[PDB]
Amino acid sequence: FVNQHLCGSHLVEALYLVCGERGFFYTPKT
Amino acid sequence: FVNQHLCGSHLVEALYLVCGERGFFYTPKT
Amino acid sequence: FVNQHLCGSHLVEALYLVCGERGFFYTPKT
Amino acid sequence: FVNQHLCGSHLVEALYLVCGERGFFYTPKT
Amino acid sequence: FVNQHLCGSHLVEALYLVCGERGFFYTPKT
Amino acid sequence: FVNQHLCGSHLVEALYLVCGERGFFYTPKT
Amino acid sequence: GIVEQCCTSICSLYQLENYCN
Amino acid sequence: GIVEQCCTSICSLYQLENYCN
Amino acid sequence: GIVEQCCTSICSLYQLENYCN
Amino acid sequence: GIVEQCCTSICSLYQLENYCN
Amino acid sequence: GIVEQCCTSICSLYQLENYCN
Amino acid sequence: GIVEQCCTSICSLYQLENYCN
Ligand SMILES: [Cl-]
Ligand SMILES: [Cl-]
Ligand SMILES: [Zn+2]
Ligand SMILES: [Zn+2]
Repeated sequence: FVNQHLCGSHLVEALYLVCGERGFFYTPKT
Repeated sequence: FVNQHLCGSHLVEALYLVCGERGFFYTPKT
Repeated sequence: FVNQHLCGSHLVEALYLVCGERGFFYTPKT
Repeated sequence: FVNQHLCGSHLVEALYLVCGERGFFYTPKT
Repeated sequence: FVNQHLCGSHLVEALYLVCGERGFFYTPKT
Repeated sequence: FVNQHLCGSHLVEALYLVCGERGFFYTPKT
Repeated sequence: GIVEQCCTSICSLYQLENYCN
Repeated sequence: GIVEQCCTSICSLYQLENYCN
Repeated sequence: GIVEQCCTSICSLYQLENYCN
Repeated sequence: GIVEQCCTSICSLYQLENYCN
Repeated sequence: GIVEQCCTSICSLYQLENYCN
Repeated sequence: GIVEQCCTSICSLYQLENYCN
């Protein structure tokens, strides 16, 4: 795979891709 | 605001817009 | 909800989210 | 260009790409 | 990673995330 | 149509839009 | 749950706001 | 209309261009 | 317009409703 | 092919990685 | 390549067709 | 957090799995 900058909507789309049915958390303040 | 019909990645996009910096949890069933 | 920067494609996705069936206009020159 | 099959948010994305800075109106039925 | 169900533009988004700077070929049938 | 900056995910979404069934290649290193 | 409801029926942004942090 | 046609059948970018400002 | 309010500056979802038909 | 499989059934990111340059 | 033409610079939809198969 | 690791810096798909439930 690769390392890229993933920000905002794109970061959460990526989380959705990788986690799917497992679910995920997006916690930018943490 | 209007009601939404959101599947897959489109739900995550809505969560992102709704929550912004607060972040969110994506928690599908099983 | 929150205040965020919404630009380009992301701005129109947000308009679609909020307006839906009502429709909307994206008029960046105005 | 090819013909398109576009529902929901994907139509708005196409309008954005097609119109760019000119902007566009999104006008669904009822 | 989880398995994916990806149609249309969503496949291209996955390819983009997976391949990044390496790029990719999008090759649908007929 | 118009000339705009199209980068990353947005560039490949645009390629998908314009090429569709023909397929395309995204080769950023070239 | 919300994920399922939004896709199989409909949901509001208000309902979505419950899933924020 | 266009919104409906693009989703239920097909539409071209040329047709879409009619909705620009 | 919208670009200035929501992109250059920041805006709320309620502000975005300003641009609905 | 991959495009069709991902949409009609399922596919993995590993399978997708085969289409990288 | 494409990045230079369409991202760094700007390009048209017709230019994007250059990258179709 | 994630923003720093993946947006400000860069991260892998495997790193993104860190944020799965
Ligand atoms: Cl961006
Ligand atoms: Cl979809
Ligand atoms: Zn973007
Ligand atoms: Zn979709």
